[PDB]
Amino acid sequence: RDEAGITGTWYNQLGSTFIVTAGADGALTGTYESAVGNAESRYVLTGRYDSAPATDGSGTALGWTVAWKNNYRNAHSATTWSGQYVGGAEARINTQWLLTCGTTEANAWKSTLVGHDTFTKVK
Amino acid sequence: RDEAGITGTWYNQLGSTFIVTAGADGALTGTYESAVGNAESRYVLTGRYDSAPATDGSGTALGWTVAWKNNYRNAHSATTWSGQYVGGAEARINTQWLLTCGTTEANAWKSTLVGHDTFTKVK
Amino acid sequence: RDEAGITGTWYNQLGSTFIVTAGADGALTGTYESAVGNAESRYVLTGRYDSAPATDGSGTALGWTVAWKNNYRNAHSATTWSGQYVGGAEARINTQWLLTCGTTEANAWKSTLVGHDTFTKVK
Amino acid sequence: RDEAGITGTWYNQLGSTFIVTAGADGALTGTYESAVGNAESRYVLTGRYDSAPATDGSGTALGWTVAWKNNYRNAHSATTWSGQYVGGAEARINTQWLLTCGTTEANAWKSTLVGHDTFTKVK
Repeated sequence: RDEAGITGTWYNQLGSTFIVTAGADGALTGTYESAVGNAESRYVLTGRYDSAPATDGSGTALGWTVAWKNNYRNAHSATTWSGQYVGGAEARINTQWLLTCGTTEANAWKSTLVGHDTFTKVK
Repeated sequence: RDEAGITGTWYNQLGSTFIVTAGADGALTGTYESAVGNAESRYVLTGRYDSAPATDGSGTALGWTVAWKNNYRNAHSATTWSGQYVGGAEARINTQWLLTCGTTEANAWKSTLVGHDTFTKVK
Repeated sequence: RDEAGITGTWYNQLGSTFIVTAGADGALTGTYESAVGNAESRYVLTGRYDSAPATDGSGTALGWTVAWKNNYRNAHSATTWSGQYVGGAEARINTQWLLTCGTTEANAWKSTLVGHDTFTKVK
Repeated sequence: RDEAGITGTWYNQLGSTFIVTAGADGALTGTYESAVGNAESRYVLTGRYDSAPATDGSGTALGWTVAWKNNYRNAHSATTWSGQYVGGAEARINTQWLLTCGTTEANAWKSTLVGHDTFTKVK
């Protein structure tokens, strides 16, 4: 169980900062600050994680959401990251993500970006 | 603003049930019960949504996460749905989703499923 | 084996037309005309399919690519559809797709759209 | 135009080998050998690429498909990679991919894996 491992400040390859607390129950709460896109300052995030992972060297599944609205901007969009926490000398959170924009029904086909972020405790 | 529109009980094409409350602030809280997979009964969900969408007929971006652990099972996985709420006579939540399993670093390549769920207020 | 089942003219939910020949060997060749986006007229497509599927009622895996350049336009992008052919009274090709735009390394994070198309022999 | 840049032997982070020829017209033809999964030896691949990319430092969009059937195995599946070729001292092909298995209509929800491969000319 990785409540301790997860909780803290994480940085991705784009220079984004994800600050999270992991609850005993499975909760994830925090703030996200994106280095790119139509974003400034911190945005609320929430999510979930597996509080009793397999003990066989598997990763810890988890995910979280950011809606890109805060007191400064509203980018009419939401990203969800789905992935796994891997512990040990160089801990990582390896994710894939889906960003959906609010669109008209005619432009729905082009509503959703897909990418992959890797989070580390350093840089 | 679709706090009212979102809040409630939603059903997808697989026969799953998503029960959600949308907060004034952007919060989503609730429970998910999957008709398929390594799942039984209700699982906690949390997420976010755009509480002040565009007024130009665009959808309302949102997302949420379920970690597949509850008092009955632990499937060592998490799904995130990213999508948009569309209001009006036949309201829908149109999503794409990422399901990550906890895996060894050797099997990480096969950790993540992708699909699409459409939620309605009826069936 | 669905060489016969696949070959022909298919229409998706956006009103696009996919014309394909399936070879005995696994080849797919054809043309795609998109109802949406930065596209006009026909574009070359190529792909592959499983020429000896399982006989247990499973679908037939397949995929194909379109690069969005032809004599009329160049949208500096490529879509790949991955999915399965399901035969029988109402045959379908159920796909998920990835559209990558050519971008600068700074905008790479926003290079890739994800969606889902369902192809039928009618409409 | 990157006919020359693309053509050749490429290696990904899993230790897979992708051997490709790029045609003047936009064609990609070749063979793929996977380091992982239900695969052995070479499999046919085909695809497309943008033969006249933007000259503004953008990448070259492209994609390709492998159906996982050859003389040795049939894994009743197909992968499509969608991405972009980036040229220059350390050329890369940055991809995201969708792997669809042939499934029953009941298991269709779990038919499709998503991941990301980065290809280089060395290792």
